[PDB]
Amino acid sequence: MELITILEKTVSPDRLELEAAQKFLERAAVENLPTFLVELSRVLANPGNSQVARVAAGLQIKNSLTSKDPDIKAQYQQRWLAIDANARREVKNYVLHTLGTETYRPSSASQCVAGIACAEIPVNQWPELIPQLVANVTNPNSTEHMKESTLEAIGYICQDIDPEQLQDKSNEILTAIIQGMRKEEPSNNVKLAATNALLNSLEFTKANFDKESERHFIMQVVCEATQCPDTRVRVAALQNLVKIMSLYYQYMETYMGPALFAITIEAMKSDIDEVALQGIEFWSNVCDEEMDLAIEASEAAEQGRPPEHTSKFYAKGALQYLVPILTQTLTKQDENDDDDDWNPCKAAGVCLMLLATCCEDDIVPHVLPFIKEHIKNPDWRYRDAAVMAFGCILEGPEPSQLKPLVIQAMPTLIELMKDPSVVVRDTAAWTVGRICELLPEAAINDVYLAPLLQCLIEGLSAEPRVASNVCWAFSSLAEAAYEAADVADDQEEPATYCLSSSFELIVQKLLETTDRPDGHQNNLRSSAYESLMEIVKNSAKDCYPAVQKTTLVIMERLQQVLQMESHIQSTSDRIQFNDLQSLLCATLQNVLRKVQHQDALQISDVVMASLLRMFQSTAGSGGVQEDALMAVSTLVEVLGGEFLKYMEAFKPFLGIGLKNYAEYQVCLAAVGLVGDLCRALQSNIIPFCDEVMQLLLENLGNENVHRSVKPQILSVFGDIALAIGGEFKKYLEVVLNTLQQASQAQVDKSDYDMVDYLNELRESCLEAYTGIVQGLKGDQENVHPDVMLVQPRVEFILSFIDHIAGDEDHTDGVVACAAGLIGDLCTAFGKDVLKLVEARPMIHELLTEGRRSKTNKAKTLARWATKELRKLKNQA
Amino acid sequence: AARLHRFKNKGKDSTEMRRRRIEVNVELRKAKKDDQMLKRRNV
Repeated sequence: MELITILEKTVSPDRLELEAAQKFLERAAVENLPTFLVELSRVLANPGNSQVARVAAGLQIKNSLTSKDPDIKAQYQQRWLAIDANARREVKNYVLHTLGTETYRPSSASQCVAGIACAEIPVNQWPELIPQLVANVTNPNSTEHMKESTLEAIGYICQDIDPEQLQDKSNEILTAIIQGMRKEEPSNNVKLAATNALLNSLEFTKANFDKESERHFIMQVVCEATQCPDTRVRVAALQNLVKIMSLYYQYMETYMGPALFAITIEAMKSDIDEVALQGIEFWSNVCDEEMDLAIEASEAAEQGRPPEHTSKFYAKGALQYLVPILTQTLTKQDENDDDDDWNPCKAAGVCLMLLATCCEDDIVPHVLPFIKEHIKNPDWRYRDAAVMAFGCILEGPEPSQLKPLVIQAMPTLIELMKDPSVVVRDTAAWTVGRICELLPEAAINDVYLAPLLQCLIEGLSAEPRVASNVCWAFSSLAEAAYEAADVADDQEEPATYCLSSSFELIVQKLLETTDRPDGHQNNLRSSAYESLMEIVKNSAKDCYPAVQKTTLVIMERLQQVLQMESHIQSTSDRIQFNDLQSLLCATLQNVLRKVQHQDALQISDVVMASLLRMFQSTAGSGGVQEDALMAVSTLVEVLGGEFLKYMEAFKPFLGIGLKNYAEYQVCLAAVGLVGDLCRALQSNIIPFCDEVMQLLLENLGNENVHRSVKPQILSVFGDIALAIGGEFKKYLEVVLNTLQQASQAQVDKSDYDMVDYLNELRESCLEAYTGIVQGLKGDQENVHPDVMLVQPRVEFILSFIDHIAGDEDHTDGVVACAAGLIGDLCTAFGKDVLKLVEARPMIHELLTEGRRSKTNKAKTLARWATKELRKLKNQA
Repeated sequence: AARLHRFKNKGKDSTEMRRRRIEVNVELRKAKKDDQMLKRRNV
């Protein structure tokens, strides 16, 4: 049957036709890839075919050539390059002649151009592509459709294909796009097509950026292109201009005044959404990159080196003309306020908030007259921004000089929490919530505490949108109280503080609000539960009965969870169940760490059974059980050496936890659990060591596991020997071979991800050696005869840190444990290691910089290393 | 794309809070490790 009719059916409204066409096209592509693609290219190249069929053919080839998942795309690229050259060149002839034959504003074949070149460019089997496109744009006889179709394909080329493969051919492409970017072009669609393609190729235009004359030529276009009457060209040129600022800030100085800053202020005055948004977005990036450069400036200032890059303080010299317009457009809110869509009203706040952080203390006088004047406006519009802008400028200025403004406005804030305007009450909740986090002392004042605290309690009973914003205020208020409680009340744990009077009232209210049916709205339940976690975590000694009651209540909440595992009928129900189970287990961690040892005995059996059944309740959904076993560890951390009552009923679950090999997080937590087990059970873990150790060594051999879990797996080997003592000799030979092999692996220094990955890897290697040395050392007596088993390896272990000392990447964590290990090695042998260390002077310079290291534990291990080194030298 | 994670308190999701909690726990695990170790070594 004719394939032209097939292209029509894939767009016709019929379900049976869609699957039949998809099956036939997929089968034919696999059956005969070269011939069928040639047939497809022949049909689309014909201008006489219907445009609908040509669009369908374009997307079908686009779907076959490219996809969303990179791995699927990558293997398709390999499949395409295996096709013979004549068939590959045959479609190239039709594709390069198909453009300009379609009246559609977008070009169907442009997507096809991108897909084929995804594999052609890396293999360089189509070298005449780029020169061909340049001639098409430069040709004055070209039609409008052919001009834009080529530009549309160009944008796709630089957006899908990897930037490295297009580094060399940047000069020719930029010459073509500028030719079609001239303001003399009559058609507006050519301008926007050139603008879209230009922004997609800014990542490899640096070869053209170095030429100042060319750089002035390129910016000469966009400055003139911004003044285009078409609104789409206005935003697109600005959007391209935004990305130009983001990359080449080091050289935009000479034109910001005469050319750039004039447009941005004008573009920000637009009554249209996008035009003002992009202008707001533009100056937000200026402050953003200013901050990162300020970070670089701060980094270079402390080191004493000159800053490799230097800013010019654009934000400070523009806020005079930025604040009044930004504040004016901050009042463009609507009655039907929604958080789903990004709008210039909310865009105004974030840019204003970013500006305050960037300019620090030079925004206070420019905003205070506006807020102080419109805070009494009869209409909620001006009162909304009078309080919203107050909170948006709270960060960046120093608290002491901002105290006089916040203290006098606080009596107004509580009254503003009562006006019938819904948005103002929602807005006020954030401001009081923000003021608690950033200003602890001001948020707690007895002249205003009692009215403020009462308003907060009444507030959460209102609509969820204001209940969510006030919950975080409650949690921060407790933390602010705690920061003020440890100073006044006791030194290690508070006994009774200010919030304790209303503590028992508010905690049960938080229990009440978690029961509200609208807990899903504005993540109310997760907001309250997290607030509940913090308020229980931060309590006073007189609140023990209060935390005792909710501990029983949350146990009853666990009982509710027990008998609802059969209520799953929808996926979203399980998702909330997954969220609910994680919150309660997380809440268990807070309460179990804030209870009495005696009180833990009664709850031990019920929780252990509950945790056991909840582990097996979730046969699937591995995410929730990640929180389960770490919650189990928290019980062990507090229960003590009385957890042996459940060890025999925990080994199959502990064993199967390490038997996953699929998710790295569970086994990453599992190796913590066994580390937590041996750290508390002490010498009673001997009968359980054989089962885990055999399985644990299997994880080392398999390399299909994630790279991140490997250092943690090696981390647990050292500590288990510290508990048992000198009973680990039956596995000592096996681990050293794996430790030998793991230490052999090395990688180059080109990508910072793997460069810092080996740092923590060798960090885990060091601490593993410390544990076995300390484990065989015993408790207080001299070196056991078991030390001779690792005696031949001490040269290799010192050799491994010899390479680390010779490296220059380094990490404060790495240099710490190495110093500690040296003391352990000095205790192990002493005089024997004296000859070994003298042959390696790089460890001497590695320990001297330990004094330089600012971390205190580095200092303690540094002095530990050098004190024993002197004793070895003074031994004889 | 969209930087909506800076509008008041809309950048506080269930997944976001998960990573904040675990990094605290591991530091406590780290802190408990050295504190137990340091007290046995020397003051």
